[PDB]
Amino acid sequence: MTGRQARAPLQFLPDEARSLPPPKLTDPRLAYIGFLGYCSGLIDNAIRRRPVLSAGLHRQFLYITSFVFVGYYLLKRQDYMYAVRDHDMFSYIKSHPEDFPEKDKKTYREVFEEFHPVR
Amino acid sequence: FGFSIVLVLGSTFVAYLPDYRMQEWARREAERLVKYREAHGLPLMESNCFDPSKIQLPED
Amino acid sequence: SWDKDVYPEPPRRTPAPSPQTSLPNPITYLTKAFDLLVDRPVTLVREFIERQHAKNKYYYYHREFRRVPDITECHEKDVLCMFEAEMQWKRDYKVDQEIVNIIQERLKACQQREGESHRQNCAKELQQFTQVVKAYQDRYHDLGAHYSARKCLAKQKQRMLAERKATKEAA
Amino acid sequence: IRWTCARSANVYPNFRPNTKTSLLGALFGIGPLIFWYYVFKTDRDRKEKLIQEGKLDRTFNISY
Amino acid sequence: MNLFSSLTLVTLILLTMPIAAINFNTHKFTNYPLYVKTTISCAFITSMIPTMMFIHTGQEMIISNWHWLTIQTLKLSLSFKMDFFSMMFVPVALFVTWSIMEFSMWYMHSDPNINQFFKYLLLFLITMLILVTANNLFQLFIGWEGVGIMSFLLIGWWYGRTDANTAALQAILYNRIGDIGFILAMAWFLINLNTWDLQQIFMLNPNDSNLPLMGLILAATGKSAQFGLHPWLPSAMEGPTPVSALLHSSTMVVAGIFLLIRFYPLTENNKFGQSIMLCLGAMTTLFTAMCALTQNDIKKIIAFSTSSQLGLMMVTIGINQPHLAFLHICT
Amino acid sequence: MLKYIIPTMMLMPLTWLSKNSMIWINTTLHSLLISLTSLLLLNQFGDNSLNFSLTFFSDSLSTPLLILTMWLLPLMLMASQHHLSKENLARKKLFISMLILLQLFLIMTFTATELIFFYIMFEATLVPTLIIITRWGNQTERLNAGLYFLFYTLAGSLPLLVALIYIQNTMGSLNFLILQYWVQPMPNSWSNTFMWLACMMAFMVKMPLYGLHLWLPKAHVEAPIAGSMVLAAILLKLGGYGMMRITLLLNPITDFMAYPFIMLSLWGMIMTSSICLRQTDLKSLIAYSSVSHMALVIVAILIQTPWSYMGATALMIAHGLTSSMLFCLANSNYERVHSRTMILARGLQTLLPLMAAWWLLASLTNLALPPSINLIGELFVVMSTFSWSNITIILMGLNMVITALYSLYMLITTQRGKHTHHINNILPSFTRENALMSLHMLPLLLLSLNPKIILGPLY
Amino acid sequence: SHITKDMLPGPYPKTPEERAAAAKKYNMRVEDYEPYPDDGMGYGDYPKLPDRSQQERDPWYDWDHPDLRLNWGEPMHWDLDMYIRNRVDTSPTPVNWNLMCKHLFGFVAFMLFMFWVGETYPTYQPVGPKQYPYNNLYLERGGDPNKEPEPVVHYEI
Amino acid sequence: VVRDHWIHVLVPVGFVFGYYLDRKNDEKLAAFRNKSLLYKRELKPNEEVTWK
Repeated sequence: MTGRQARAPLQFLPDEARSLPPPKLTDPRLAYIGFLGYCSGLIDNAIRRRPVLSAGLHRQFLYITSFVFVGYYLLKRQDYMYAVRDHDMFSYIKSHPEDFPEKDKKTYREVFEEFHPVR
Repeated sequence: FGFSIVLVLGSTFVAYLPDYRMQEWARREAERLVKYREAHGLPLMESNCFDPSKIQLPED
Repeated sequence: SWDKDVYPEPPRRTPAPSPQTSLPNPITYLTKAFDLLVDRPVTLVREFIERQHAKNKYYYYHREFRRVPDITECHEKDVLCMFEAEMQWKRDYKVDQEIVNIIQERLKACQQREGESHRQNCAKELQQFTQVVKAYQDRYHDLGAHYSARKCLAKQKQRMLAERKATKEAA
Repeated sequence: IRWTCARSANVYPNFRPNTKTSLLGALFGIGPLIFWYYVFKTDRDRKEKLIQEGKLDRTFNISY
Repeated sequence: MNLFSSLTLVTLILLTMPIAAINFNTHKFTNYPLYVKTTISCAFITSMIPTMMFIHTGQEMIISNWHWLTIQTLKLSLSFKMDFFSMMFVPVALFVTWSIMEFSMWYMHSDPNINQFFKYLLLFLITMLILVTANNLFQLFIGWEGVGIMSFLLIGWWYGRTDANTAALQAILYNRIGDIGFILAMAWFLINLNTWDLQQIFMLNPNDSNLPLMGLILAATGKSAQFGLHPWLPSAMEGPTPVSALLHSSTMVVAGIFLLIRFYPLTENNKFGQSIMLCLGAMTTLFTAMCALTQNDIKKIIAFSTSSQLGLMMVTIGINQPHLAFLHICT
Repeated sequence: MLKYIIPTMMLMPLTWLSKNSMIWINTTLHSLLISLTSLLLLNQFGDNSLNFSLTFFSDSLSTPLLILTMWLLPLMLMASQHHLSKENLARKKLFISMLILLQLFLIMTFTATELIFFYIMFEATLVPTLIIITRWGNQTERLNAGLYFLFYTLAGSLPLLVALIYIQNTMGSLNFLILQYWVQPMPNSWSNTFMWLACMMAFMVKMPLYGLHLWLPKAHVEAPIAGSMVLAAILLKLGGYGMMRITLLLNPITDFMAYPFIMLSLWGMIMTSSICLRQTDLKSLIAYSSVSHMALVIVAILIQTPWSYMGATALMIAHGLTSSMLFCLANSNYERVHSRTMILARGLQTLLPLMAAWWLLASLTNLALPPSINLIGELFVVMSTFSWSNITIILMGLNMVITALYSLYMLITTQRGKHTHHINNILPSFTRENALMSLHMLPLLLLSLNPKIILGPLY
Repeated sequence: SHITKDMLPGPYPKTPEERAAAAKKYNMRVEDYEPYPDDGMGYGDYPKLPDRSQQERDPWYDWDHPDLRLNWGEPMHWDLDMYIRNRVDTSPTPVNWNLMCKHLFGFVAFMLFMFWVGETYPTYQPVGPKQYPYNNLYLERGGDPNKEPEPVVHYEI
Repeated sequence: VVRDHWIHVLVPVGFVFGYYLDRKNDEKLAAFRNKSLLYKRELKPNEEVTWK
């Protein structure tokens, strides 16, 4: 997609984003990001030859805080982008009627099918 | 945990569980339906499971 | 027991033997010894179990259904109409297999009862058996393994179309 | 151990494509396959055209 | 009467308790031959009773129970019958095998592995009984390959002596040629008669029956040690002696023509079938008759003798005469 | 089935923070708990599947295979000590957690709605087995074995993805139910043949078909025992599972372009059953045995009969059990004699008087002794193929004869008759090995009593 | 630990040092080692042997392996998977080979020729057909119990 | 004893949590509660439910 809010160039979220709900508490994707943050802390304890799962707990909580925060803002922008994609799609649906005809859904009483019986 | 609590418990679980793939239900329903189609004199298991009137052949 | 309309038999017949010997009849001695040694303790066991379950009961009910209309009255796509239609058709396929099982049970019963007197008093069952299995061969046979319901409708249209065209151009 | 290693993975070297090796491999690899494939062409043509006509023993032929 | 069925079922069910007994024993038995002796003795005295009722009345019956895989238009329970052949064959095999138990008590007195020998021999007895009672053809196939496997183990008892396990390998190879013939018969029975059950196959007369009869003759010349597939019989004589007696006198070699005796309504027609029957039987009979000169082993003489006897029974089925062949099995 | 997924994620870090001499009991006990938990699922009733929000459902195409995998995991695990016992505790934890991850992606693979997710979990099945067999393969060409494994499975499985994206953007989403309900036949054009050839060819390579089965035997002779059993049973039966899933679409052209594949699999079945008669290297006999049985499976899948599909899933489950067992006995023999060669290890009738009974019982299940479920599978496939062409039963029975011949030859060659009187280091067989024997075969016989479960969705 | 050179790639050229190294590595007679030759069928530089090896070598020599008929140092013939006792027993036949096969095929073809001579000339006692009661025994053949009888009653003799 | 060894209790808690998320999924996908054509009785008699 090309903007379609190619007016404000790096408006990270307009007031258009303040009408859809934000990502809620204990959504599974932010919990996945938090587990990835704990894994980042585990491997940061692993590389520096300090004991893994020990003596770096402030760094553990730092990494978890940072990744949960960044993933929260990414989820917000993500949901705004899919919402504006959906709304522009439906605006183009409602705009032009005649290019999108209602296909006359014939029931199976008259819809013929080639069969080719398999043995 | 391989022989005492799993093996014979699984053997008694598969010895009887509910009617897997609706089997005894199918037995008793077929018994009652064949009793029906004996009682009304019509031939049991008429062909054309779909309605022969409710059809539209593509004609020449 | 069961319904003797749907699982019928011929009437029972027993002839009376008549010795003509004075041994007398060791198998009668042995069947009386069997009756007094076996038939009474078995009867007491089943009678005790009869009373022990005649205290209190359970029940179960044979499951019945409504009727969804047909596959032919669903549209081109209809993901939720065809679901009901095709699962109803598949349950009909299950009960129809069990109908053929019951008729083959009847045919085996007439074979084993009549001994070598086959072609007297078993031709009714072979006639109705070839009837019902000609119906099954015509309807459910050449539809492959990935049957859902739709290939049955296509085979139905194909069969009545071929028969209509044949009787028209030979009429 | 000598015989096993000489029979298992010291066969692929040495090897060279001769007329003998190539012809014998092409005669033992695809020959019998194309042979039984021709006979299944023949038997499937017979079965298709036969029950296309209707002169088979399928008064009852249930277990498809 | 349910008495008849009940006593036939207890003559089947008595042949289980020694096997599960030694498998659940943990306290060593030494009178295990005495135990097998008394259980086979009472099995014989309870199997003489229903045949007495049989000739007293007639009264033929089939039993069936506990169905499984009722998948398509067919089904199969553990189902076995008692008509004339399965009446007046079973006490013969039991009487023969009880005497073979006695002779194996004395002959195998020295080997301290007598318990596993009796386990193999009694399990072989069970499987041959399951063959000679069944009407569901899948259970006949079960008895077929089970007595093949028991013949394999019971020839290859003496480990070492590579001639003997080579003999056992030949025996199982000719049993698999019997298997390919028999599964061709089962395939044609399914696809043109909806099932593999003797009652319905008797109930119809499918007159075009050249393919299944050729398969049955292949299975019978595989099992019955006949022309082309005879040489496993003296090689099979090179096992031990009660091994040879049970495996080739009353069981496991007479089962090959037993099936052709079982399919007598199907072979009431098809004179081409009886021509193939008697020609092959005559070939075996003359071949082993010429072959049994200057054979200085005793057991190989008796092998060629019993192959000639099975040639006589194949000629006996070459005439439409099953019951004389059954009487000859007994004698 | 997320109640099966999340205990597997809650089983893995426990092994990480398990102390010394306590990894084993924890992993074994909790995998057996997972086995009872797996046994709870078996509920599939009648007309439909049993669905669960979008990702999950269960059929009898998937339920006995899933139960097979989760039953196989403790058996896998308890085969996998005493040949890495002197290695590090950290490397031992790494190996066990790798197997747990492989089980997790296998459950993901069998409980899949979309074929896209099936492709992701297909090569997720691919990746850990590489590292396992190449690291611990214990011979000089475990390198070559892992490399052939990865390149054949990728290079076959890859255009399947493009065909699946094409089916995605020509028919909407890719639920198995929508593809039951929105499918329509695609006639004999050329691009239909290419799309069918890509999908079926990816799965052919996974089977393996006879044209590309050099994939297998190096990866079986050059693997540890856990990866051996996983590779053989779960990967080949996973390939057949995936073919059974995809073949519901594209019916009308398989009659036109299935004739080379059926022919190739039949003649390759005969040639493979002949080649596993006369080789050395005792391990590899069961490898080409598995090749022969999966060729029979392929013929059964593509001739498209309900009898054929019931026999196909029966043959899959029976051969998975038998081949996993017989691999474990081969590992026991290699623990004994340190050889892998066939003619060296001999005797084992005087010595080891009941290990021989498990060899015998395994070879009789392989032989298709008639209560073995191998025979139920082979019998239904024979019935269907004689309905298919009425003359190809000769190849079937010749396969039958040769199959019994090589299996019983593998029995009596090494394990009937005479010790070489220079081996003199075998101990009597451990209770662990016999425990793996009675964990293999007791469910086989107790499934052989009432086998109405394991037959397919066309029950 | 084992030397990688103690396996065997590459054939017999060139003739001094290949044959020297082959007779060293194989523990054989030097000039009686003969390669296959380099036929391109694999086969390496593995020795040729007199092909029978098992029903010969009578077991009273008392070598090491009691059943393999091998004494632990030999070239270990390329068909050791198949030429063993219990698989293929190549004892010397008491008579010939061509005489055996020609007599066997002659006897079997003679029996089939006389089977055909018997099939073209049947035998039978002087016996007519049976005299079934209900017109060659209707009602217990194929059926039609009240529809189509063919009336042919027997007339006495 | 539970604080001493908690090792053998973790995956039952995992299975209980998975089952609880299954029941939460059940009450999330609770559409067509009485709107099917083949499973449609009156809501009777207890309290406003037919499955959970």
